[PDB]
Amino acid sequence: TIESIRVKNLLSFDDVILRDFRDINCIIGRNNVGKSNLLKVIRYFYAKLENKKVIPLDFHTNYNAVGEITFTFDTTRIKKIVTSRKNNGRFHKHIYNTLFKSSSVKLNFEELIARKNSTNKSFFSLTLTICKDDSVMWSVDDPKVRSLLATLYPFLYIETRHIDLYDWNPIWKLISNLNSFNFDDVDHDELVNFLDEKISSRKGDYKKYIDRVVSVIDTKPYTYKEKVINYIKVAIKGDSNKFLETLLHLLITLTRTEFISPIVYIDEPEVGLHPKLAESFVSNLNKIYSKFKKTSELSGPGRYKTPYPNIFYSTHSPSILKQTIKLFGKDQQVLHFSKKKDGSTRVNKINSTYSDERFLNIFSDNEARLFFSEYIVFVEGATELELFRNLSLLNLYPAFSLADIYDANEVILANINPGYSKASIPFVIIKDIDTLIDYSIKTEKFSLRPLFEKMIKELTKEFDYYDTGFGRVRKEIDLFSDIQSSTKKHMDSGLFFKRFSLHNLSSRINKVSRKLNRYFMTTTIEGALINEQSLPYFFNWIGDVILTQMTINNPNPDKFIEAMRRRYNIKSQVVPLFKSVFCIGLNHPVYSSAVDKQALRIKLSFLNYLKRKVYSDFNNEKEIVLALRLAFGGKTETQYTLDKLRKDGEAELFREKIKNYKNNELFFLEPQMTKTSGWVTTFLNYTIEKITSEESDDDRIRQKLSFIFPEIISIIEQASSSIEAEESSLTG
Amino acid sequence: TIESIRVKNLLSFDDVILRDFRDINCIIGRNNVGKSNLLKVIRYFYAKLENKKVIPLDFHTNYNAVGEITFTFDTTRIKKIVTSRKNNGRFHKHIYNTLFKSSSVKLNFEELIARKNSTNKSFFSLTLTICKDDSVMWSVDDPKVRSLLATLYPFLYIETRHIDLYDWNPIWKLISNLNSFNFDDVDHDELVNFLDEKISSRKGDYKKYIDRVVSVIDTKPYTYKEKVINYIKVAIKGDSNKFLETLLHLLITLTRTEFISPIVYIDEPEVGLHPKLAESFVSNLNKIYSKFKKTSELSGPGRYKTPYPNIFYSTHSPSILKQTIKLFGKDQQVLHFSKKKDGSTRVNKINSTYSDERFLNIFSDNEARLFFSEYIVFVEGATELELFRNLSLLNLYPAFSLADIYDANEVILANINPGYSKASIPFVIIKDIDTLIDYSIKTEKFSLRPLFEKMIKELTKEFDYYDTGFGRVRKEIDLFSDIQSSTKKHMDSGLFFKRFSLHNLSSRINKVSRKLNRYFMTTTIEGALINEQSLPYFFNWIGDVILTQMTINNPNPDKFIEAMRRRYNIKSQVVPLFKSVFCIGLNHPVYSSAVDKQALRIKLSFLNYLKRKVYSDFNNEKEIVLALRLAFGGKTETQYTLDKLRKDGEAELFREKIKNYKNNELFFLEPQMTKTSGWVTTFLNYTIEKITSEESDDDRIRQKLSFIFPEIISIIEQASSSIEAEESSLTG
Amino acid sequence: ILVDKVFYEKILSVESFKENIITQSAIPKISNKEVRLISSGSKIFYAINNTSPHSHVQLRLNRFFLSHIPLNSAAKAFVRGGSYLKYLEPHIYGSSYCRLDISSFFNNISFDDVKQSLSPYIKDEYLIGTEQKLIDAILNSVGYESPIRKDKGMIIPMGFRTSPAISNIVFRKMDLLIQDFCAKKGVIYSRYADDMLFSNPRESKLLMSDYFIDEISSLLSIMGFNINQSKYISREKEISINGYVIENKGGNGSIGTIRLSKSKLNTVLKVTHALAQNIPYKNICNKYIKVRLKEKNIKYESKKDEFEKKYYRDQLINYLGGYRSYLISLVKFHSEYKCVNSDFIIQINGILNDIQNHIQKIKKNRRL
DNA sequence: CAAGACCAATCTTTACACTCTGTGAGTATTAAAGTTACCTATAGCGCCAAGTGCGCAAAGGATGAGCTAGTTTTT
Repeated sequence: TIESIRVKNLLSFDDVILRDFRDINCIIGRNNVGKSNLLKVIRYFYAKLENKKVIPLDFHTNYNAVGEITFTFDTTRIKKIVTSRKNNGRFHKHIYNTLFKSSSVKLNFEELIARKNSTNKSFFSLTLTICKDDSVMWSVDDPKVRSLLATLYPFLYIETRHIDLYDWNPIWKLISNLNSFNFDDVDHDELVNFLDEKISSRKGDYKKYIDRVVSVIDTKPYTYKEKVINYIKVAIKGDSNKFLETLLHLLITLTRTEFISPIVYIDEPEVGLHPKLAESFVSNLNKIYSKFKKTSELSGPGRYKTPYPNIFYSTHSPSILKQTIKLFGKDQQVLHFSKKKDGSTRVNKINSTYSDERFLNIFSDNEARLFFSEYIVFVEGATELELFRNLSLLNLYPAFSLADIYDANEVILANINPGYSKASIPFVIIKDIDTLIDYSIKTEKFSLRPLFEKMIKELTKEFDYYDTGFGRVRKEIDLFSDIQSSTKKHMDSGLFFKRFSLHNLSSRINKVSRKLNRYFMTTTIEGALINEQSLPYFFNWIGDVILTQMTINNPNPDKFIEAMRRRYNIKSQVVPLFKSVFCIGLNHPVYSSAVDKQALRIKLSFLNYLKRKVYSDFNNEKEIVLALRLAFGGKTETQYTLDKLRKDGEAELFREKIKNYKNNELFFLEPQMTKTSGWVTTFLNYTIEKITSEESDDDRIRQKLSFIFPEIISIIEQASSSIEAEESSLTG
Repeated sequence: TIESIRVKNLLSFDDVILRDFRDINCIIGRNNVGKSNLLKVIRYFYAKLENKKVIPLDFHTNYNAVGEITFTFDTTRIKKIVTSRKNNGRFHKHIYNTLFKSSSVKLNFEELIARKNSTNKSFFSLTLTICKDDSVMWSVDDPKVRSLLATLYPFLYIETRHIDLYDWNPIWKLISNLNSFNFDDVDHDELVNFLDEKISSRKGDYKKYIDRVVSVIDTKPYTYKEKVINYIKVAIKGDSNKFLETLLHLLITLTRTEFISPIVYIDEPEVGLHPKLAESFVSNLNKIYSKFKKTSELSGPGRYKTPYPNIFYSTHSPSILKQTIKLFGKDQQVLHFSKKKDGSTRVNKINSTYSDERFLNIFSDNEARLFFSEYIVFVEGATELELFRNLSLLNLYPAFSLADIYDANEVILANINPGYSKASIPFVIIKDIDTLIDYSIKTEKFSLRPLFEKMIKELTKEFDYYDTGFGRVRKEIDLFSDIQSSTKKHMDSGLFFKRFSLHNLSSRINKVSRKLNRYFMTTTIEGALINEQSLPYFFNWIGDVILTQMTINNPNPDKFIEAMRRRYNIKSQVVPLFKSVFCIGLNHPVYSSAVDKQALRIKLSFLNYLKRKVYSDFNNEKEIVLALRLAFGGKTETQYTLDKLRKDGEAELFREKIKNYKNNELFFLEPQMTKTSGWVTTFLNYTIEKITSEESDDDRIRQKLSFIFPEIISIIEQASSSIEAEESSLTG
Repeated sequence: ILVDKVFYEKILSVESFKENIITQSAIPKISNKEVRLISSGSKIFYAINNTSPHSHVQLRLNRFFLSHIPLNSAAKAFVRGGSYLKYLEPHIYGSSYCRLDISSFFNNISFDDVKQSLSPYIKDEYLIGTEQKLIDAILNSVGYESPIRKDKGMIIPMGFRTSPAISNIVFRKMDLLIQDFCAKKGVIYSRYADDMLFSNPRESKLLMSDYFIDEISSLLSIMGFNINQSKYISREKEISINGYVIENKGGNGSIGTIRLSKSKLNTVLKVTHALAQNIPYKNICNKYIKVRLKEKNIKYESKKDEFEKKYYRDQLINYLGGYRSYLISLVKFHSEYKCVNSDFIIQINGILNDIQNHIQKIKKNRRL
């Protein structure tokens, strides 16, 4: 029923407004002070409605003199009920004396008809003002109106942490308020006579006992509520999670044949509960909600069209949020509090309605965890997860550990729609330059993918006036259209670019798209992992893998090594010896000193042979890097993968040489060549260990990491700077 | 440093033994009564150690007469400290006379030297017995031993749900008992004189003031602990989550220079906390733990080799478990309580150490959620998630909603190792028959995958004696080994089977592998979704899609429809008209009555044309099902898909006909034809809604669903029966 | 904030007065040669030269000094986040409306009050030797001696840049006093520049009585301000303020509505009608918009000419885009507060659609 | 015309002087430690020297190019 709550200059609120209340309104956030202040404001307003003496609230700033609390009630159902010719009770006529009479006698005969269109809504506004000298003022100077509003829209507050399970006062109050019987017609004497006749060895014995008890227990007479409570207790057969479930179920069941719509606030429903217990609680609430719904074909006795009461609950558990989003759907909303730069509570709505049914069905804990984050990094592949979640790398940057990295697709991004919740949850979308520009070998021209066209259309804004810093960007947009053909020349048979470096184009795209919270990496993640400055570390890691992982297959190492040395040549036939001697094994047994020396000599000879072969077969320190990058399922320069080149039929010599290298000395790396194998983590750990062994100070290691890895370190630094800039707001 | 705790016949324990404790022991489970009973047992034991009068615990059963609590202490470091010739002190000699005196005077001169002084670990066992008449007895009749054990191994308990932030008694207790200073050498008179000298206008004023105050406030003298607390308070410069963090940090820091090893228990560390707050708490604890570690090259001042105290956690949050698993690694363990058939608490260890670094780095909230489950269903593809997580399907079966479904590969399954916690968390692994047997067209023979060989080897059990009923398993294994060749015949050009049906073999392998918690489906998920009995529903769903999703592209529907009817033939050229008139759109505009009638007529004509072509081109009505389930990325009978058939170059006519159907008429269905598109959810919802409309009773609709979908309903029923069998044990 | 001696050297005067510190010379005031006498009606606007030391000091004062001193929420003008719609919104809950105007708001601000108001935020010390104080040096860049009235001292000119912030800061105690007076009477008060709007939700004749205006005058007499009696408006159930109509009859807990009259939208409707009637752009940009390209600056550096059809077209597009932005602001205000009549919403939606269609047609015709 | 109603915060507390160690009758009578303060600041557009500037606003090639700027309120 309540549709608007407005607070001005009170506690931690400067000017806050809340509207659009659903049935299952949910509140999450990191600023618990704001939630506590909102609860205090609501309780203070409802206490002042009942004429109770309480301490006035404090002001946010002393440069003002007033504090306002405004409530709007949707008095539509009551207006329809009261103003009907079929209703002639005392209560209806009394209601049409303080709610809909003052605002109707001032109208005329042409607008009263227009107010009965069966599509309009009637609102009642009540404002409470607190002055500087602790004075309370109301917009309506009539206590009867306040009493009627209080008795028509009760407020119930439940605390789950500090709850007394032995007290059932809320249950009794809810039962007494939601009744349709007049208990005053029951004759006390008749009931006493009935009981006395029921239990008696002589007529008139229970009456004498009751009279004797009353003659000495003489106290104040029972009130009406006490009498109805006693009658309910004598009528029923019996007297943390169970209490709350009973409260909610009773509230839903009783509020079906009455025009009283309570509002219930629940604080932390998941205190001391198993996650399955919370899920079952939400599911039971949803089932009770759906049992009493009469929509379209669903009809019959026991099904009603009465509106349900509004429910507010604050939680810190993703399970309850997940269940609420999956089950209720259109009948729920999520509120986020946060803070401001100078310090002031905010209120924002987080999108929680998804059109796609698959997304709702496959909804899991990660999606709910995305809600409880202050910075989200969206990535597409599974290698970005392996890189950005490294424990050793995150140890040196205690600012990027506060972000959450999520694998998102185009449809997933569309369904989530992070743009709606932008000021509450900052985010960055990291993609590749392949999604925008596509290059071909046969026809030496670029092409623009539809995502680039959509971004250009979004950036191009019409129906606008002139701005100084607006035309230049548009010019760049035009330049992007000029990249429609963009004829370029490729050397080494479509393997490299003679000119037109993609770095400048990527930088310009990033500068343009920074307003849309997007970042386009120049190359793939593994492209940044292995580059010209990290090749020595990659070679050292390969050498360490050879030294450690490779073990003698035969249980006796000395005899096998001697036989293979006397059988195969140590220099010309080194490759067959390495293939037939050393194998990859999890266990690494320790051999004899002579055996260890022989194995070390063989490994050193193999390392020297492979180093000489790779340095001789390939020219400069630019083809080895490309060969390694293309071997681990990647692409470089021309945006062509190893598999794509075979389909396109180009660079036969390069592919043949790579295939020869794969079916030769580098045969132990074949399992790690596949994507999502685990080489990224091992390489990162080895590099971190080497650098922290070489350099002692915690700043020199970070500087060397930045030197070796410019791109990922730049991304991490930018994200950390953004988080630190917005740290004062998203922190409890 | 306790090693073993044994409880027999007390509260809810029959015979429970806990050993192999680590530093970060974590306790999870559904049976909170068991955790409460364990805490009560520990507190009772430590209260009886200190000679406190408390109520004895109750018995699990009255058919016994004793209840025993056994504690084992690892007295290895203390023995090394005391027995050294360098340490000459009162406390060391007293400890030797109390602990290691009786057990050492009964040994000869051979066991003491070179047999108990090299690597042995010393243990001390203490037993407490409660009789039927509420009598308490000890295995060692010496109060001095109990006092020394209590003062050497203190126990601390922290409750976070009800914690007072204004009380710092645990902090002062930890500070007072972890110091190496003798405070009895600070004379009162000299300190009073110093204070008087520091602040005085006339000499002696402060001393006279103190004497006058003491002469009036004369009470009992300070104890030693009060004096040391006052000295600490005057020395320091000042005095829920913060309190716990301070306690843990003080405990870690102050024990680095003492031989006292406390034991700490913490209940609900995450009550009323943001998930980020709990993660930060665990991270800070880990950082402080790693700061004071002196291992291998890590040395220097401030780093120690002193063992860390034992910490126990009682949590219901997956975030804390995830952080503990990721950070600590090999220095943590996970405990699961559960119940028994007749009702009794158990204790089991859940595997939490992983040898794969990628798995640890990619560890997320779903893996932690897998811990808090009572039935796990492991699947490979993403379509199984879309099928088993459907809300409408789970609405009719309120027993499969208590199980959690997870996507795991072979490496993920190996890392998780569900078989270790088999008795605590039942699980089922669902796979396809293609993972065991591979069929070929060019060569008429089956082949067995390495997984099948591993399963056969595991089933085969050498080093065994004869047992009735075990020879059948051997016969089945022999048949599986000998079916390697299994010459057969394929009709329809390598498309069907002569008579194999792949059903008897699947049933036999399921019966054999039921002991390994595995189930092999006869066909894939799409095969089970659309079968010979689901053709009418699939056709109705396609017709509904045509009726709803297809809309007029032109803004004016009447003019466009009239132009296309006067331009294209209504019967012979119906396909071009449908392609150039109706398009898929998210929004469905409402047209005029004549326009709606014309659109309905066109749609009916298109439906008639498609059904006539379908029933004319194919006759046996089984090739229709084959084409439908093969176009949706599936394989049938021969285990072949589009790509596999194209590579094999077989069934040219069938592939050409399917391509013609896809690119000629069903052009609109193409986007809903790729893997992970969302057609499963829509089809399931439409079918369930139709059957609900047709049949009202729940039994009738369940029977109809079982008839339409045999395999998935059978799987759900089997899982539900398994859950119901173990429901009593795995429920608090 | 507390500005000290070092703050004026590294923030307030980085390169404009950096040479007057080492030389130990007092900072001069603004001479009569650095200002203009732009006149419009019976008003005088004091402009300042762009290439002057004081203009950059004014920019720095606005950006770093006169943006952190707290204000009062009753001021809806010259502040970050304020608007005229926010000035009219709180009064939708009232049944009686009253309007007041301050006479010569920027000319009656005594410089002593300005000096006293900024005193707590500037520490008491000496900037240039024992001759000039920091407060006086700062104030020398925000004041001008009017030559029209030689008897008067240094005043705050209307045409400067720091004037609105100083006016808001100085007129803070008056806002507090008026708000405290109105709170006890249950009257909603808002202020925009020098216009005060009062709303009464209860059924009373307080806003139509001489007592209210007498009390407001008595409160304003502390600082010497006055209110002109020629702009005194007091009505019930409806009020029009510069084309903004606020209507609320109300008996108890009623919410009013805000709309715009047809006279407010007359010019845009005339422009749309002329454009749809194929009237040439020559007679549209000079008769309705009143934008003219004078012959004194008709491409003074270019004799090519023949560019009128582009200048007029883009000026018309800018005018239509500005009016569209104004209507969009009104729609956003309605969305955020829900106090606009539905029929007016339909009318403005139709007008926005018509304007967008006309802009598209103009662009297409220009392309063709 | 003249008028009572003349903001909040300006850092925060705390406390006897004496010669006498228990007592004090000025014509107009706070102040010194502790403990935090905090602001805080950077390119139309491009270029080379990489921000402290210079040049140009025709390309381009160092001074022909060439060129405008929205609504409303206060006022």
